[PDB]
Amino acid sequence: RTALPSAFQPTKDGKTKINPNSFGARMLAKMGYKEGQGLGKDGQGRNVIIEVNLRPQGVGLGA
Amino acid sequence: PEEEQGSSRNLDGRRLRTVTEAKALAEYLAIKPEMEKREKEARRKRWQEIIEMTERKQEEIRNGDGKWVEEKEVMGERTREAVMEAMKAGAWKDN
Amino acid sequence: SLLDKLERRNTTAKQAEAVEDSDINPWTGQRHSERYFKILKARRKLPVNKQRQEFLDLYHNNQILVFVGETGSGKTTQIPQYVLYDELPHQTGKLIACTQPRRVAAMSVAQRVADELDVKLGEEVGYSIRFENKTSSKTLLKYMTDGQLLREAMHDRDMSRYSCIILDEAHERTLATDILMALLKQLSERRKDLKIIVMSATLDAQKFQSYFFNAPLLAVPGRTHPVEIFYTPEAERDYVEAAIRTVLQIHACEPEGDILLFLTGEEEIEDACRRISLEVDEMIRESDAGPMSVYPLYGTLPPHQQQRIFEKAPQPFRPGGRPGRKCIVATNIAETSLTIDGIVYVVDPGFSKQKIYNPRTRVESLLVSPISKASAQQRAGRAGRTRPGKCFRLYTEEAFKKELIEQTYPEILRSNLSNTVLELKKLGVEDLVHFDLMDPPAPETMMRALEELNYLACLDDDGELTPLGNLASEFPLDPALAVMLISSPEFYCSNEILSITSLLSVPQIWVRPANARKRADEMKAQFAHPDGDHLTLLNAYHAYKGAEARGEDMKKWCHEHFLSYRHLSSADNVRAQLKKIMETHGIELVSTPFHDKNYYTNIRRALLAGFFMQVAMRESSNSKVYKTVKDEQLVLIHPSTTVTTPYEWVVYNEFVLTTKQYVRTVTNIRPEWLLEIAPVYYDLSTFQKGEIKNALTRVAEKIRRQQAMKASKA
Repeated sequence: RTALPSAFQPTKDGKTKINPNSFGARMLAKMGYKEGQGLGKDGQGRNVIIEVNLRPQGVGLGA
Repeated sequence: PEEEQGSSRNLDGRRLRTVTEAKALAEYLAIKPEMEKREKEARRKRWQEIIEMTERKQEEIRNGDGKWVEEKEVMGERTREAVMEAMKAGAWKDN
Repeated sequence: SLLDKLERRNTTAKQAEAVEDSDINPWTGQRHSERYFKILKARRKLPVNKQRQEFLDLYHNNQILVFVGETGSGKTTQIPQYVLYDELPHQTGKLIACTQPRRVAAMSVAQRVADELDVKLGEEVGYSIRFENKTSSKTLLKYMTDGQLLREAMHDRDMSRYSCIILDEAHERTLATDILMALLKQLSERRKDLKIIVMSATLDAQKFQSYFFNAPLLAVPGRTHPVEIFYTPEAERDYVEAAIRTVLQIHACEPEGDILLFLTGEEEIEDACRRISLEVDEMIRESDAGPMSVYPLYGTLPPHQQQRIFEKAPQPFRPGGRPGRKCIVATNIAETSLTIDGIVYVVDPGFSKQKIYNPRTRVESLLVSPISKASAQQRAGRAGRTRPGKCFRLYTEEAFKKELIEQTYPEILRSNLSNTVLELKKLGVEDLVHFDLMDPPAPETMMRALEELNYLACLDDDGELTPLGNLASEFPLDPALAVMLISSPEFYCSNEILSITSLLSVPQIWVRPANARKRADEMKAQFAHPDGDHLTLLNAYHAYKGAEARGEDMKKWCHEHFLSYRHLSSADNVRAQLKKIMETHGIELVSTPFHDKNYYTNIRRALLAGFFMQVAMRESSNSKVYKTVKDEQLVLIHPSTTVTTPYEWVVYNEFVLTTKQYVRTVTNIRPEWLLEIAPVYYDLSTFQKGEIKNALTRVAEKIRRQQAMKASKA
């Protein structure tokens, strides 16, 4: 079996890029995924993952 | 504007800076005992934590690497392999 | 009979009420009791029976329906009984399914339905949970969790055994709930004979109708006691101090009534409880304030702690003085599905601990995030249950209107989708991106999940599910744990690896109380092993099994050794289920000898084969910081690790992102052993940056040179 590259490759800037040569990217392209548009029946899903906010401990809402 | 005209007077002949300073001293008298207590137990807790760090280092001294431990493991497996090849080839020369 | 007289999809509400009020119950040919009559009278008095005719008409006229109703209206219980009566499962042979978010809540709903229908639990009304299937062949209504529904869909996506499926508590937006909703939408698009019902308690009825393509929406009315909502004049930096001051002000000035405060963590809740106790003692000493009972309800509480939190408030010190109060500092338990009697005051700091899984480095964390408008509304609804209440928030009204989100983030975006992708592949969803999903995950997250499945051999390069992927989908565990259990037969440590996987699937059994930290550390050192945290957990499980065989009490032994008896029992049940699945699938169970010196090496090799993706290497000999190869993550070792000496390679079962990046549950392994276990993942030809991969390539070259020397000498 060929060594499939990781889908989320971390660059030098700290950002994770989606490698199109990955097995997961190839499977998504075969299924019908489009760049910049979410999946689903009508593409109404979120196109980005949920980012955790680094709020201070013991800090109220809106602070 | 009152800060600009702090030396001017009210209708009752009182300086606006004295009105402001009376209000500020009222606030200070309202807040002073509780912040005195706050800094008191702040000192207590802070140098109590300093103490606790000192006895945790004392206990660390009282009870006292990776390349080391995997070097030990690799020579152990290599010595075992030497043992098996030695009695596979018949290297009995003990005395 | 009543069921023969009632027609399928045409039964009237009056006919259903007459059948329920009849003295002969035809579910089992039995006689109605006084408790059953009282339950029927309560259901009739509830607002569900008032709209039961409209609900039956909507279910008859539409295959997919959404019912939005307030809590306590009876949508969880009265709707499924009426749905089953209209469906007439005796004339169809298919049961009714009730999808719930929590297994305990599903079991409670099934017990309530059985009590209302005057039938035994599991005979007519059944419950399905993880490793717990309390159902029989005569069951018509079965309450199951979202994960159980997903497993049933993976086993048979046709869903021929279920005629009508009602998914309740859809506002939680769980990943398994969303997968079940997508599967139900696909089943409704395929065959029109299946009935789909979505029960909601929020204002997302329009969104649910848009997801279900303009499904019929029925609204159940009904109000409760009033709650006055107050907001802070400004945002406070010290939420804990602001909550303590608000609780003190409510005790000193506000009237009698229990106060529930929103905390974030267990240690913070304990510190706030200690501070509140000291403040109440000072107030009793100086101003002679009323008594206050502090109760913690954080994420780590026992049943005794829950009972003490649910207990009554303390009495006043003197008659006619300040009345006693109960201050319950809860983290997220009291936000929803909690009924605390006497609760009048609510303190909402606006911060709560939520779990988020970043797929950029595949790191799972429990971080404090701002609360949502749905969470604030849930807290306001929880406050003032039996009487008028007051809820004060530590955020401005404009901040809660604008900065606070309307709904919380979903578990699909808060976790991974590898298990969902494996379940879809097992069910037959080849087009995962083109699958009919209302809220599908990100394409990058889906690609990462498929790449992880390909690395764990769950899917091929074309995305097709292989026999290993089918076995992993059949096994009720993670794909990595399934791969570890499959590869354990090669390492001849199948029983130990299955026990370790069961312990990893079960919650943490290590108990470290604040007042017994030294005893917990002594017990952990006594039951610990130098090979790794997984070896220490296996030794603790072996000691618990030996104590059970010797006849000591399991709970007493767990309390003496700072262990969790419930977690140990869950791990034992998971190990028994895994052994049964392995025996069904033909997987051999072998264990290395205790006197053999290769047992620990075989266990480490099996762990490396199972979890070679989460492997960390030390950056330097003088630095304790390790570098996990997953997106080059710089982390450390957790303080709960039992390894005194750090290893060259540490296989980590869990990665926790905090203020200090640490990795827990780390087992010792070598780079050569990791490369032998997973040559495809650790291939030097496809190895990226950096020096860790260079050292792995150097180790591979040394192994190749050793093999060449052995071939030359042989």
